[PDB]
Amino acid sequence: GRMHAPGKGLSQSALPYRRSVPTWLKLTSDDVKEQIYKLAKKGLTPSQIGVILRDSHGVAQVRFVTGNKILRILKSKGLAPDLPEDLYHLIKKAVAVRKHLERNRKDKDAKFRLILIESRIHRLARYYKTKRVLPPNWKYESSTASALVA
Amino acid sequence: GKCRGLRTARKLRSHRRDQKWHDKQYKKAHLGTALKANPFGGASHAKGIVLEKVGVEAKQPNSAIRKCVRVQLIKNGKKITAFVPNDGCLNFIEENDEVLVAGFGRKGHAVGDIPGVRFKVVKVANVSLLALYKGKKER
Amino acid sequence: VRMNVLADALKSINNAEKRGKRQVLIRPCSKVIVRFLTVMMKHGYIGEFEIIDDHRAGKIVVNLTGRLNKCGVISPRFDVQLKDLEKWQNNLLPSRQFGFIVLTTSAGIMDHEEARRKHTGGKILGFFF
Amino acid sequence: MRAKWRKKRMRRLKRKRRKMRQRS
Amino acid sequence: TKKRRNNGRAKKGRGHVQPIRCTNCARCVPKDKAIKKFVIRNIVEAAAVRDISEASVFDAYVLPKLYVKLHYCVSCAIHSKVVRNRSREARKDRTPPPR
RNA sequence: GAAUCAGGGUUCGAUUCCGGAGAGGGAGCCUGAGAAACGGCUACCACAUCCAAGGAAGGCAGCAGGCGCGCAAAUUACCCACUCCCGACCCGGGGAGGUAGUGACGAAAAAUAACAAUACAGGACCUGUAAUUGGAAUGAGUCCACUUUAAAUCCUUUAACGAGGAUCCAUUGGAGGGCAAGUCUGGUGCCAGCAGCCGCGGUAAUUCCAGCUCCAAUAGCGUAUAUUAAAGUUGCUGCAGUUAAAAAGCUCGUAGUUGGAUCUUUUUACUUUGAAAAAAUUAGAGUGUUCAAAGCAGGCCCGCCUGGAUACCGCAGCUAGGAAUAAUGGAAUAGGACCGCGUGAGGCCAUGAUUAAGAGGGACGGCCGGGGGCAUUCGUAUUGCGCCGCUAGAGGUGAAAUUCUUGGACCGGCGCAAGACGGACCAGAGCGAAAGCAUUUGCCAAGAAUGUUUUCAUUAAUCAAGAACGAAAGUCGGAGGUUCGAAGACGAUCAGAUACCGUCGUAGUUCCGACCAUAAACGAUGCCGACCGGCGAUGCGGCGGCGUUAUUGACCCGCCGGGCAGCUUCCGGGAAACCAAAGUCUUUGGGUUCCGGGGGGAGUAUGGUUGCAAAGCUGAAACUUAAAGGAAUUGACGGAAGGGCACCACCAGGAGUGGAGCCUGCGGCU
RNA sequence: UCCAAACUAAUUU
Ligand SMILES: [Mg+2]
Ligand SMILES: [Mg+2]
Ligand SMILES: [Mg+2]
Ligand SMILES: [Mg+2]
Ligand SMILES: [Mg+2]
Ligand SMILES: [Mg+2]
Ligand SMILES: [Mg+2]
Ligand SMILES: [Mg+2]
Ligand SMILES: [Mg+2]
Ligand SMILES: [Mg+2]
Ligand SMILES: [Mg+2]
Ligand SMILES: [Mg+2]
Ligand SMILES: [Mg+2]
Ligand SMILES: [Mg+2]
Ligand SMILES: [Mg+2]
Ligand SMILES: [Mg+2]
Ligand SMILES: [Mg+2]
Ligand SMILES: [Mg+2]
Ligand SMILES: [Mg+2]
Ligand SMILES: [Mg+2]
Ligand SMILES: [Mg+2]
Ligand SMILES: [Mg+2]
Ligand SMILES: [Mg+2]
Ligand SMILES: [Mg+2]
Ligand SMILES: [Mg+2]
Ligand SMILES: [Mg+2]
Ligand SMILES: [Zn+2]
Repeated sequence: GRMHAPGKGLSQSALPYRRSVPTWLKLTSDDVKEQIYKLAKKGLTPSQIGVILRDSHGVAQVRFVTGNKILRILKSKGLAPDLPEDLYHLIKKAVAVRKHLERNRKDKDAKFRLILIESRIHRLARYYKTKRVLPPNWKYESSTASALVA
Repeated sequence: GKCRGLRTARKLRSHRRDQKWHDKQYKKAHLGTALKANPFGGASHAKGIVLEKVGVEAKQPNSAIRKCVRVQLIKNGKKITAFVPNDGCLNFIEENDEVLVAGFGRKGHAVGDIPGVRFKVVKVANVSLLALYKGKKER
Repeated sequence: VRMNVLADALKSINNAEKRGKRQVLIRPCSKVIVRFLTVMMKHGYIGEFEIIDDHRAGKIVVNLTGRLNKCGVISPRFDVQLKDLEKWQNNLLPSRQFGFIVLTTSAGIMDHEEARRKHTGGKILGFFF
Repeated sequence: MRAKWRKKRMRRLKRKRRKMRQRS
Repeated sequence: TKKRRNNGRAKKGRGHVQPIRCTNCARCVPKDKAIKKFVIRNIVEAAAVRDISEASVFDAYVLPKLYVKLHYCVSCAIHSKVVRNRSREARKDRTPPPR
């Protein structure tokens, strides 16, 4: 089930069996990598790069055309973000609740959800620190985090 | 349910050692409070001095007068009550008479219809009370 | 969550056996299950089983003959020496005449009669009879 | 005796014991 | 032991329903527990309808109704004989009595 | 090691072997190879011994012995002969040790009769019963001698005697049930007494006290207490936790525990083997101690032959095989392998990144919801108030009264004010972690589910310590106070009524800011995961499909997924009530947290801790008790509901009785 | 929806 909800909802994607590139896709591996280089210059995270390529170019999976995941392509050229995108969005969410909680401090529900969101931050930074993605001295301070996102 | 994993021996051994205290036979044989409270002090028998002949009324529906003696022990000075088992064996005992008492069957619990009495007299002035009863010996 | 794939495989074979069904899906296929079913199949309790490959942990369709009483797993996989094996025999098996304790020894996944012949111990996976 | 009120009597008694030991 | 599968009330997916007051004695009852009785009793008492209609200044005047939604606690609904006790198998029956 | 023991275990080990320690308490030392020695000194403390009072000597937890303590434990015996030790030693010494005594601690063996003939009984020639009879056999005991041994004693051997009531005498517990064995007789009369437990005894006791019989085990057998099995009543194997004892109010969360699939079909764990492991004990081999417990002996005609086995010995450490399972490690800023060649210039590697979980996190999409916070708007009602109208009652109850009213109550009309509350719609419907959540609109942040050929790639599951939230009541500050209303005051009712009912009415109920941390905080049911019957609905999202209807919605028919539920079922389960989970449990093991152990005492006492307080958390014991309890069944009863009936019931009545005198019956008095 | 409390120590199936 869900990590901090009592939801058991299934609802995910389902990749097809054959991982061969379709014949109607007349688009080489370099022309996709150059395409990914420009979309990442516009500040797009690798999740929403694959949405653009799927919806407008017929590239259902980048790693079947090019052989590489999108984040491996960006790290090979220096277009990678410093924080991972999923950690970035948990920190960006924890700022908007804590800014909301400055003014609405009787909102005990938001105080509860901020504990759940920040518990996910520390479970997620534990993972990227043992995989040597973040430096080992990296802490999450609530008072300094607002400058890191947006 | 219970943890089954291969490294859970400490969780299982310590949980067991804590849950042993919740039954009566382990608790009284390992606190030492009940060992402090019986007047035998962990022994099977004790010699005492008869202070007084006392009559104890039987618990209902029984309606008799159970003949007992009020005995002060020699070992530790604790005063107890001991039953005198047989038809008319109170007449063999006097006061200031040195008896031997034993337990009465239920390992410290009260027995039968005698309230609050858990001992019985065995020997009366170094002579067994079963021999005074059957006429084997004399005072 | 799912900690043990072999347990969910054998519980689903056991439930479909007493419902009297002929076939049963076994979700994720590991290679330990496949080596477990062959030991059940060489001694003849199950029919031929089809393994389905779907580019992840696959599925197995198993034909049931109607012969199985109880396929069980043992958790954890206790290490078993040959000294202690006969004490597992009269705790798991209904008789000394039939039934098998499945071991995983260094020479492969074996039933208990084969491990006496090969003179080796191993960890216990489960049993069936 | 309703055990709700057997608790209430056992409060008022424990109430009373606390101020016996306070004054000593 | 448990007497009814729901606990005499219709609370399934929630924790707390708001209470109402019994219209016969003003006991606080939860809203789903209370014996609801919607009455559309006429205001005329049809023994009297042929006297009110002959004395009207109209000819085709349909007499109005009276729309009272009554609530009851379990104590008052039994005493007023709105409900009754039923047999053990006859409790498992939710169809209302016929008209 | 010992007792118990199916497998696991539980308890014990002062105690003859190994190791340690101490010689009344401590401390300090001499000598010596070796001592912080005590059958060596030196102090001081404790105790104690002689004394001419000046002094001197002490250490049995060595063998004996005595006192004391106690439920509780032996002779001030003989000997170096055996075993060994020490010395200058073939010679000496040994309370080490050996041998006797005391020894129902216990263990092994084993008498208290056998036979025959009668008298009888039986059975289909065999057997049984006898205070009948018969001489046959022996030990117990007495007792010479040998033997035994250091000298003895005992056993073994053999003379002499030694049995008829073979008096050369078998006890200990029982006889209602558990539980083998009497409705025998006499006494006692809820007394004396028995009885582990249920029980028995108040005048015919199957239970007491006795006699007779009978039973059990027998030279042994009761009784007390520790303890093991029984006990799957501590549950690793193997227990429970809806209602019987019990799942924390809810969620987060670190330790801990546990972790998806994937490849040949580096360090460990594991498995196998080898060593090295004190004997005794245990298992066990061999062997006629007369048997057996034992013992390590023995056996075969000058001597000969032959044993004094083997196993087992958790774990840890060591050793060599095995490589499934389980961890773990190599090349991603190449700082990488591999070959060559001058810290350079190279080749070369198929050069090097498993998959994308009906695990999870994150993005995205259109939604959806009494979720949350802030502000705003509205609705009648209630209470108050003004003013007007007409009036004599109004209110309240089972009935009343307190109360309010010609000074105008109540009722009507218009208007104002304030404070609460959000009806009907409103459901076995929604949302939320739970508590909980409902007028309109705006703002703020959140979130589930669905959709997805996006992204990351195991990031997960459960969780001591810790943390956030947590109705009501209560607490402390402000504000406000309409209704209601603990406490309080009255009116009734009542035997009483400091209650129920009525009339008033404080705190409280309302909001803002702090506390408090408990509820039948309940589905009395932990969470995550898998599988296992149907069926009709419902809510949200998606998808598909005839046709209606409006200018993408509304209906209609299905499908998919999450959700709240229902019906139904011999899935199975359960003590059942019942549950599609409380199923997949003796065919017992998916992961993991909390927690129960007969009822009471008692969630009390104390201690710690938290709090302003109220209190919360943690949490005993003594003592007491043979049941307390759960589910279901049949009755009985109900100031429970349905039906139906009766002048031993009523209604409508009649005659009466109850009052009077008398008759007669009962109590009482006499 | 007027009031409506109590029940040998004297035991034997
Ligand atoms: Mg969680
Ligand atoms: Mg509630
Ligand atoms: Mg010493
Ligand atoms: Mg001494
Ligand atoms: Mg010394
Ligand atoms: Mg000495
Ligand atoms: Mg003794
Ligand atoms: Mg014996
Ligand atoms: Mg004799
Ligand atoms: Mg008996
Ligand atoms: Mg036991
Ligand atoms: Mg057992
Ligand atoms: Mg139990
Ligand atoms: Mg309970
Ligand atoms: Mg709960
Ligand atoms: Mg695995
Ligand atoms: Mg409304
Ligand atoms: Mg905690
Ligand atoms: Mg509150
Ligand atoms: Mg206040
Ligand atoms: Mg009142
Ligand atoms: Mg309050
Ligand atoms: Mg509680
Ligand atoms: Mg259960
Ligand atoms: Mg079980
Ligand atoms: Mg208890
Ligand atoms: Zn009511």
